[PDB]
Amino acid sequence: HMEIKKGTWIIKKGFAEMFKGGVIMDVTSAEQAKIAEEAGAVAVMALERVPADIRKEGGVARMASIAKIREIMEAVSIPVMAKVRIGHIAEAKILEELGVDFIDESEVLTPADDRFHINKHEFKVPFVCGARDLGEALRRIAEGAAMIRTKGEAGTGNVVEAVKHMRRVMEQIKQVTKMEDEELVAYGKEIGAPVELLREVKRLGRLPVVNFAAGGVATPADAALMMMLGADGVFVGSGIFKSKDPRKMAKAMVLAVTYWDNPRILLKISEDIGEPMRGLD
Amino acid sequence: PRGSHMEIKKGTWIIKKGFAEMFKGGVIMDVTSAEQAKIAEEAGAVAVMALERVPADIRKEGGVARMASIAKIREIMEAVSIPVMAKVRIGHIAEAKILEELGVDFIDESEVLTPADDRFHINKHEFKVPFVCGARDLGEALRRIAEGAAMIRTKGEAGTGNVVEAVKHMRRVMEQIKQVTKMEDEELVAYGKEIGAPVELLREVKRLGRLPVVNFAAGGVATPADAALMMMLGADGVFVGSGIFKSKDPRKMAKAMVLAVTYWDNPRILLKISEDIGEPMRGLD
Amino acid sequence: HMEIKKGTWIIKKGFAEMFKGGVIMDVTSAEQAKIAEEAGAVAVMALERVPADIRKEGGVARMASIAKIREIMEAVSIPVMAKVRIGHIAEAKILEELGVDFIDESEVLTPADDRFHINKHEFKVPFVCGARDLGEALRRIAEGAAMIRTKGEAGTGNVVEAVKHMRRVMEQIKQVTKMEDEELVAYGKEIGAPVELLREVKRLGRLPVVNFAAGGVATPADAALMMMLGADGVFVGSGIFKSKDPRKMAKAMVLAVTYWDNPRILLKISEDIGEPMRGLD
Amino acid sequence: MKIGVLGVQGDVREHVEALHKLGVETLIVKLPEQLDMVDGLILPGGESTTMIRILKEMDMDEKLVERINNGLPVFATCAGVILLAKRIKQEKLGVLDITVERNAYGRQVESFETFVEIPAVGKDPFRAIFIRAPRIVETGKNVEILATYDYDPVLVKEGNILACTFHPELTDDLRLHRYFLEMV
Amino acid sequence: HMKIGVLGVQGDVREHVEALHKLGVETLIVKLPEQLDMVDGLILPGGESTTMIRILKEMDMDEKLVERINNGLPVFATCAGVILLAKRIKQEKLGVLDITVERNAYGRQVESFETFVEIPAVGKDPFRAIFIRAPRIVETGKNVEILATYDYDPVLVKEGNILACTFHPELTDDLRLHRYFLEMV
Amino acid sequence: HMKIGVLGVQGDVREHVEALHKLGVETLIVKLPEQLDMVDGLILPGGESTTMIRILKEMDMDEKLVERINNGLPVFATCAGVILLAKRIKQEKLGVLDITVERNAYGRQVESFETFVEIPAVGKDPFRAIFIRAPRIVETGKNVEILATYDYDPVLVKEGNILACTFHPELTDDLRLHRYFLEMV
Repeated sequence: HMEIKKGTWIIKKGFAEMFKGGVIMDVTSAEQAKIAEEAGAVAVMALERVPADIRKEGGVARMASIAKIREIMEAVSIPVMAKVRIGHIAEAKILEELGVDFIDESEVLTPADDRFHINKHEFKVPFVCGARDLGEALRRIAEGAAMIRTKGEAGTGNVVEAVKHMRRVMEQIKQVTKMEDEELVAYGKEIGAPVELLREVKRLGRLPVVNFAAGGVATPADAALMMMLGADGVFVGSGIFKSKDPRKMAKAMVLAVTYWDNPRILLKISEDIGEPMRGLD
Repeated sequence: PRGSHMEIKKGTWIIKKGFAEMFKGGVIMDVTSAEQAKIAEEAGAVAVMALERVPADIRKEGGVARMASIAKIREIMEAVSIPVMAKVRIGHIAEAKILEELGVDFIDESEVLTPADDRFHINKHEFKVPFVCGARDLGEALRRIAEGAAMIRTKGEAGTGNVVEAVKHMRRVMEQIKQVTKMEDEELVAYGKEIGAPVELLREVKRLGRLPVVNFAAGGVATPADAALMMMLGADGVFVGSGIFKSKDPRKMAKAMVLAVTYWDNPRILLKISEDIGEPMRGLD
Repeated sequence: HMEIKKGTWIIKKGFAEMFKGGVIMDVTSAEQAKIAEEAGAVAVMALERVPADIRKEGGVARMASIAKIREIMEAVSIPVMAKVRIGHIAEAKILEELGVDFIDESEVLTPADDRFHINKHEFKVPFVCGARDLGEALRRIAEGAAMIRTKGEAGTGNVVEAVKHMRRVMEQIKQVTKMEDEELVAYGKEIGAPVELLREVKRLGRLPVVNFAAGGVATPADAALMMMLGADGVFVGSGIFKSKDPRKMAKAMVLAVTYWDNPRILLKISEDIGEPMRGLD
Repeated sequence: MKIGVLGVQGDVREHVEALHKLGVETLIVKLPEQLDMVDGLILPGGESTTMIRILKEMDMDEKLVERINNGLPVFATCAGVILLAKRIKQEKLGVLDITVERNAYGRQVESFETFVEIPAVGKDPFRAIFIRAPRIVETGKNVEILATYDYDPVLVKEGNILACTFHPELTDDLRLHRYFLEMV
Repeated sequence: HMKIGVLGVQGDVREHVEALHKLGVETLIVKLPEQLDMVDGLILPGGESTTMIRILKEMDMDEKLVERINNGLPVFATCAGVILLAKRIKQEKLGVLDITVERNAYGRQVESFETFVEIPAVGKDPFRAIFIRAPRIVETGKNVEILATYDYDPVLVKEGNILACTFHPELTDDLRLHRYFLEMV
Repeated sequence: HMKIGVLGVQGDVREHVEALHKLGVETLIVKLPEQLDMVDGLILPGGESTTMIRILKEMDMDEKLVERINNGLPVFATCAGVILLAKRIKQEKLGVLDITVERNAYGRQVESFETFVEIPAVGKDPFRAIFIRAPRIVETGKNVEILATYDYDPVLVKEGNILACTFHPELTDDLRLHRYFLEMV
């Protein structure tokens, strides 16, 4: 036994590496948490109402009630994530103290700060943030984000924006990979990203943290596509519980992300899945 | 044994500015009845604001929002022992005179009420009772003070349950203050022109390193976390109107607000008072 | 004796620290180099024609002739700098090989690259670049610049732009000094500067390299002003040799930068200086 | 020597700044465990009802009382007095043997400033700023009266407790604060 | 040359594959049953044990993985892998490693820590152990050899041709524990 | 407490002032003659020797600086300082340090190098020596004590209350050579 260190970058960035190849599901109850866990979800996201309802309802979307989060924390053994309004330091402090495994400073909730985000370095618990391109993915990381999720349109059942952005990020990464330093510094100005992180992307040939696809995934095929486009995994909220047979759909999602390059299997898990959410377009 | 008994002075700047210093670290609650005043007082509120209908209802309803009825204000004045504040329409000298005569402890020339004057505000120096005004930045906070305001409240969107504007403005004011703190006189005079604020007050801000009066966060606070955030952003305290009585369990929510403003830097405690608070107002967005 | 290292950052950044409190003079001949050196200049800049003539003449302004530079290198013992067109890697390689002490990728010469600058990290010799604000000063540094010079209008005898920019840079630095990380990342996007360097500025309370005033200094008073505004020293090209008595003017400049806060002395060196260049306005 | 300023609510800054002028080190006391870290405690101005509520909700009251009875030097201004009082004509700490009347002079518009004579700190009168001040209608057996205004005790001393109904911290007169440190 | 497999139904498969490549061995990500017969060694990576077992069963790979292991196939398990192999858990499992494990034994993710541990078998220099929501080995069996421990708990065990640890060596640049595994092939 | 002066007519005055502040001593930037009588020690910083001497003469500080030094004033010179104090140079100078120096002895700026040098007098740990267009000490006098050398050349000498080196300790975080100077006061 010797000196131990907690909440360091290697631990935060590392924790997220464990999620690769998996599916993170939004859950509203302890019952859903269990379905999600039985299905093979790698983690659940605690919410009062899924993205699709957040849209339908309206009003100010804030942090979930502690009660609701404890409910879910006690219902499964897999990590539990909770969303907080952008820039809401207080909500995040509360959540960290509650012991949540991963905070999500998401935009599906009514933003608290209109310009700045939470300075995530101050925290011990890892954060995951959204991005529509390499520029903000990189900015979010500069603020401390240990995991990025390329967002689309929450709760619409349409992968189009997710595709758009996943392609965008991947495209830029690829380009940056072949830029000369002087081009890197210039590009940094263009897309408004820190040159230090660009140099990092250039060497790793990828983002310096795990990147998940999110927003609009409503069917196994959608999940597989996201992986075909280069995602490390997917976040599915409305697409599972807003369908006819959630447990059925859920097991299929988990298998599509794993066997995205296996048509035989993709077809097998698609033979029957129920009726995907109708979606908004 | 009489003791001392020399001349006394009332309604002076030290007394007005001073009275407000006593509110620091506290929560001022909007109240519509004597029953609410009592809940607010039991919860630990440092003062109550007398109204006919809270900001959220002011929005929903519509029409011309004026000064509350004297009856309603007396009701509340007699219900608690903590200071009682009353709002008046911007520029409405008469309403303010009436209120001062009524003995209210703090007049609030607020914008949540249908403005009476479209250009000028009340010349608050003429009064003995202190005034509190709104501001969206250092420029107007400073102008309001030049007119006599003894306390400023950085406003957001009244009755919407959204702290976003409050955050925006609190950050804005604090940012500017910080900057002014490191400006050279010639830069001060120039900045004054830019943000339209009196150079004399800028020189004052530059030395104190802060506003020359108490600054409270207001508008959109609907949960303990929100209140704590406002403090994290540099507020001296918060005004909460709709967020408490528009929730499921007001008394419950109220006690939490009071504690969040005090223990904003204590996660353990913030979590404790958050374990249960009921359902915050739905909010408008 | 042991292992030695050359052209490292500490050596480049360091070399420039030695210039603080001094004046760097543009020189066209070996005779001027000597006047400059006798006057107390800390270094000379080799040119075919000073900035004011560069304007008057016209055409494409390039690197000086090797002959002209050798002339000056052999004429004095103080460091000799040479200008190169922006983005002209070849000119810089040639100059480094020639042994010049400091390359100046300046904008007073017809730019060679319209978008990118020279990747200065590849070189052993230090580079000095221009900037009009903290954003580009920081970008230039990210490319390898060991010294920044806040530019104004070359060869016009008008300090106005120099003042404008020196104030601008200093203002921003001051601000950044009191920003919170989340504000730093945001500011970086705004002014297009690398967040890593902003965090550095925030701690040092100043630029991470020497910053000189340049462009339009034509009289001792002008030089003193630049120092009053926070410069580490000044570059004077046209203002000295375009005046009646260069040697006289030169000695005064050197003393103004040193005694900028001494009115008695500033007045003494101003009692007689000759006729400053007429200037263009 | 480290003096504490109870900081659950009130003009904590004003007092902290006074103590700093007197060169002593300070500590804002918010948690119970901090009461055992100071040689003296100042109960600042603010809202008595707020202070007592927080104090109880955080389980600091009973310990504050004990700590005081064990001789901890305390200085109370306005709200502090009401907080310590044994009788009020409202929850309280009940340790200062006096009876107080809240808002005895009227509403805020009634707030006034006058010069009061406090012999114990000098010949020069003290600038007393009474803001919605309380009145001490009855002093106990060991309660020593250090100054009065218009027939009313405005500055009393009982044991290691020093209480006044005005706000010295709003003025630049550090005299009443020295007199307190002299009690430590 | 030898071909080492990395079970890839879910988890930090890349981290391991990259470690093996640094050691110059050829690798194969194992997703289908028929691929278990194509490797000399198998690494059960970090990730979610519940996920791994579910996929493993739904794809009919579990029973064959067990057999294959009992027939002496060299296996290296990190965190999730251990829970997967364990015979007893204080949840479905492969049940081949004779040990009893306690999941999330140190608490939530905020409890995750990194400390230096001494693994004599691989050198004098301590190893950088990164425990992320790690499990605890509360009881080791008869043939279970203990190669290293931290605060009274076995953090690196060896039973037969199985090598299991509760931390993540693949997150560090220390290839030592990976060599030791190849040495078992 | 003692007050050390840093000659500030030109040069890296900040670097030195910051070093002295780390050692907790009070400092004064010396620009005018009358300030030479206000310090217990004086540091002649790096910069341009030709510039320093010119300003020094034009401000009538040279003759008084020389006297003041001969009367035993403790002086610490880095690079330019050495050339300034030197008695012989292979250019105007103060001429008090009994040594002969060769300017730009290693070549142009591209030749500038950093190497570790051993200065026994301040510890066993080598010192990080940064030579930038440094001069070479080609000949030391009778009372000139040699405290350290690099490749056959004295890089740190001591004669009386004068301490001179050809490199820049102020560019590093090693305060050792600066303490050794204060120890001379």
